[PDB]
Amino acid sequence: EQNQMLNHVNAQLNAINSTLNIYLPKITSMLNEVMKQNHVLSLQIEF
Amino acid sequence: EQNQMLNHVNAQLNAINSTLNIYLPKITSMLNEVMKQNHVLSLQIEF
Repeated sequence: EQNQMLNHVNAQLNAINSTLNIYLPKITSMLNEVMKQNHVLSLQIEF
Repeated sequence: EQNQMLNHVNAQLNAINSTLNIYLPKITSMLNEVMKQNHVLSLQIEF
C-alpha cells in the first residue's frame, strides 16, 4: 500500500508542478507586454 | 526502490517549488509597477 500511494503522490505532484512551470513564464511575458503597451499609451498621450 | 523514488520526489518537488518562489515576487512587483503606470496615465489624462 505505502509504495503505490507514494507513486500516486509522485505522479500527481510532478504533473501539476510541470503544469505550473508551463504557466508561469506565460504570466511573466504577458506582464512585460502589458507594461510595454502602457509605455506606448504614454507616448501617444505625449503626442 | 521506495527510498530512491522518494528522494526523486524530494529533489523534483523542491527544485520546482524553489523555481515558483523565484517567479511569484516578480509577478507581484510587475503588477505594482503596472498599477503605478496606470496612475501616471490618469495624471497625464487629467493634464
